[PDB]
Amino acid sequence: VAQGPNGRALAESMNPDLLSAIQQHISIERYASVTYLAMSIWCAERELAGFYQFFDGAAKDEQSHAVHFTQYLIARSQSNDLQTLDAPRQNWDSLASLMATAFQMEADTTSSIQSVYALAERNSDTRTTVFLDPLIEAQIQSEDQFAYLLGRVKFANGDPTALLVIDNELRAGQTQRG
Amino acid sequence: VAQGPNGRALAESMNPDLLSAIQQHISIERYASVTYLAMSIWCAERELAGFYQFFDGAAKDEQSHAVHFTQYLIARSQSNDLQTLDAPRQNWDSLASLMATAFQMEADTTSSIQSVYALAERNSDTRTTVFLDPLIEAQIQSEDQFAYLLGRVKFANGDPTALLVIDNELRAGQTQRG
Amino acid sequence: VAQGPNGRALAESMNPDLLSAIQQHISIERYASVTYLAMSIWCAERELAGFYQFFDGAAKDEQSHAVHFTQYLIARSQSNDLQTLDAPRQNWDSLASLMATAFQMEADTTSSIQSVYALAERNSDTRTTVFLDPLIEAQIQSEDQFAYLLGRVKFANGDPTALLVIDNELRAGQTQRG
Amino acid sequence: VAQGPNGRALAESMNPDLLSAIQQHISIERYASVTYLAMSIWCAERELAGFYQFFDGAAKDEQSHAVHFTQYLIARSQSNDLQTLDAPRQNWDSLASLMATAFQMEADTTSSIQSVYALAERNSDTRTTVFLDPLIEAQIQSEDQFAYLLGRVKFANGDPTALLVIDNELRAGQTQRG
Ligand SMILES: [Cl-]
Ligand SMILES: [Cl-]
Ligand SMILES: [Cl-]
Ligand SMILES: [Cl-]
Ligand SMILES: [Fe+3]
Ligand SMILES: [Fe+3]
Ligand SMILES: [Fe+3]
Ligand SMILES: [Fe+3]
Ligand SMILES: [Fe+3]
Ligand SMILES: [Fe+3]
Ligand SMILES: [Fe+3]
Ligand SMILES: [Fe+3]
Ligand SMILES: [Fe+3]
Repeated sequence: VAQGPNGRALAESMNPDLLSAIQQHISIERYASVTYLAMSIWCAERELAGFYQFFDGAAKDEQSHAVHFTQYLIARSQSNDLQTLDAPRQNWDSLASLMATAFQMEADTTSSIQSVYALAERNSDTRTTVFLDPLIEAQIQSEDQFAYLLGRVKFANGDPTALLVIDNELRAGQTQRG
Repeated sequence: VAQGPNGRALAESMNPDLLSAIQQHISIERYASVTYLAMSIWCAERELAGFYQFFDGAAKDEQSHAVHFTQYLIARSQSNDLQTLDAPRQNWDSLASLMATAFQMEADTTSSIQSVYALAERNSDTRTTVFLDPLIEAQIQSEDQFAYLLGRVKFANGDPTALLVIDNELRAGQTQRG
Repeated sequence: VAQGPNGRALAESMNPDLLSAIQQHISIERYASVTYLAMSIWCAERELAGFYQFFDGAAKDEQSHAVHFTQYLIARSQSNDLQTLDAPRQNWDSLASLMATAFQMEADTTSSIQSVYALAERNSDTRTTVFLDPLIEAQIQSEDQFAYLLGRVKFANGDPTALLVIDNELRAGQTQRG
Repeated sequence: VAQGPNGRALAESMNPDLLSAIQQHISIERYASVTYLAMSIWCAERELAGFYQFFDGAAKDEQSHAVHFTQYLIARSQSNDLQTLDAPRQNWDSLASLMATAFQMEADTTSSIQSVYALAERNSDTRTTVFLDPLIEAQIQSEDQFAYLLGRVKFANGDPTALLVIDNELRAGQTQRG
C-alpha cells in the first residue's frame, strides 16, 4: 500500500495541477464566506435586518462548502493548503449593487468548480467529477436563488417601501421562487 | 452592627454624592417612562397602532428599571428619595422626529448610568459597578434597538405606505435586527 | 441626533485607537478559527477522529466569536473593517506540539482582549468593558479546557494507546474536567 | 420493439466489451465479499470480535453491491454471466497486514469501476455512467473509511492494548472518522 502526500493510505494518485486547483477553489469558497459576512454587515448598518440575516446564514453555508472540500482532499490522501484570504469588498452604493456582486460571486464560484471539473476530466479523475457533480447541482439552485433575489430587488427600483417588504420576506425565510 | 440611613443593617456606607447620583438617575428612568407613555399617545392619535403598542410596553419597562434601582438602594440600606417628575414632551412634527427623541433619550439614559459608574469607581464602590454592569449591557441592546427603529423609519423617508409596513412590524413584535 | 461612522444613529463616539484595536481583535478570532480548522485537518490526516471533531467545532465557535464582535461595532454605529487573513500554521511534529500551539493561541486571544479592555478603560468606555467582561469569563473557561486537553495529552507521553483513549473521549464530547 | 440478449424488450443495445466488463466487475464485488468473509474469520480466530463483526457486515454489503450490478444488466435487457469465484486469501501475519489487503481491495474495486466507466464513455453509454456515478461516490467513502481503519491500526503499532481498544470501537459501530 502506498502512502499519499498527507500521509494516509493512497487509493489513487492525484495530478498536482488538479490538487492545486482544488486548494485554490477552497479559497474561493472561503472568500465567498467573508464576502457574505461583509454583505451581512452592510445590510445591518442600514437596518435591512432580513437581508442581514440572509447573508449571515449564507456566510456560514459557504464556509461549510469550503470544509466539505477539505474533507475530500483528506479522503483522497492529499494535503490541504489553507491560503491567505483577501479582505472582502465592503462598500456598495445600493442594495441593488450589492445583490449584483452577490450574484456574480455565485456565478464565479460555479466557474471555478467548472474549471476544476474540466481538469479532472482531462486527467480521467472520475472520483473528482463524481464529487463535484452534486456541488454543481447546488450551484444551479444558488444561481436561481440569487437571480431571484437580485431581480426582485431591481424590480423594487430603489423604492424604500418595496425594499422593506422584500427585507421582511427574507427575515421570514422567503428567499427563493422556489 | 451599624444601621444605614434607611434604618436597615449597613453592610458598607455609601458616599453621599454617589447616593444623590443614584436617586437622580431613578428620576431619569421615571422620566423615560412618562416620555414613552407620551410617545405612545402621539402614535395612537395617528393610528400608528404598532408604534403605540411598542411605546406602551417601553413605558412599563422603564418604570421597571426605576424600581430595580430603588431595590438596590434598599439593599444597600440607603434612603430612596422619589422626586418631582417633569412633564414629558408631547408634540412632534413627524414619526422620524419622535424616534430621534426616543433614541437620544436612550443614549442619555446610558450617559447618566455612565456618570453614576464613574462616581462609584472614584469611591471604590464595587457593589455599585457590579450592579450597573448588566444595566449598561442592556443599554447597548436598547441603543442598538432604537438605532434600528429610527434608521428604519428614516429609510421610509416619510412615505405613509412604508410607515404602515413598519407599524405592522412593531405590532407583530418585530422590533430589532436582532 | 448624530450619525456614527457606519451611518447609524450614534449613542456615543468611540476613540479611533479603540476602534482599530477591536477591528484587529476580530482578525485574531478569525485567525484562531482557521488555525483550528488546520488543526482539525492535521488530526483527520492521522485518524485522530475525536480530535478532528473537537477542532472542527472549535473552528466554528471562534468564527462565532468574531461575528459577535462585528455585531458590537454595528451596535456602536462603528464601521467594521474585515482584514486580510494570514494562512494558518499547518504542520506539527506531534499531537502534544499541536495542543501546545492551541493552548498558546487561546492565551494569546485573551491577551488581545485584555489589551482592548485596557484601552477602553483608558478611554472610560464602559460599554466596551461591559461587552468584554463575559468574553473574558469565557476565556478563563477555554484556557482551563485547553490546559486540560494539553495536560492530558502530555500525560499520555506519546503512547498511541493512551492517545486513542483520549481521542475517543473527545469524540464522546468529554472535553473538560469539568 | 427489439428484444435484448436476455429476452426482455431492449431500450438500447450495449457494446459487448462493456457488457463483458460489467460481468467481470460483478465477479470483483463477489470476490470482495468472500475476501471480507475470510477476513472476518481470521479476526474471529484471534478473538478480535469487533473486527469480526465489521468484516462480517462488509461481506454482506459487497454481496449487495454485486446484486445491484446484476439488476442493472436485467434493466438493460442484458444477460448476466455469474462466473467461477476464486478462493479468497485466508492468511495474514498481523491485523495491520490484513487491513492493508482490505484497503487495497477497496481501491482495486474502484479501479475496476473506473475501467467500466471509461469504456462506457468511449461507447457514449450515458445510462451506464449515470448508473456508476453513485457507486464511485460510495467508493470514495469506503476508501476514506478503510484508510481510517488501516491508519488507526498502524498507529497502534502492534500493541495488543491499543488493538483491543480499536476492536471495541468497531464492535460499537465506530468505524469511520466520520
Ligand atoms: Cl436598491
Ligand atoms: Cl416620518
Ligand atoms: Cl503526542
Ligand atoms: Cl497489527
Ligand atoms: Fe459555495
Ligand atoms: Fe455560493
Ligand atoms: Fe431604562
Ligand atoms: Fe431605556
Ligand atoms: Fe475566541
Ligand atoms: Fe478561543
Ligand atoms: Fe463493493
Ligand atoms: Fe468495497
Ligand atoms: Fe450524479
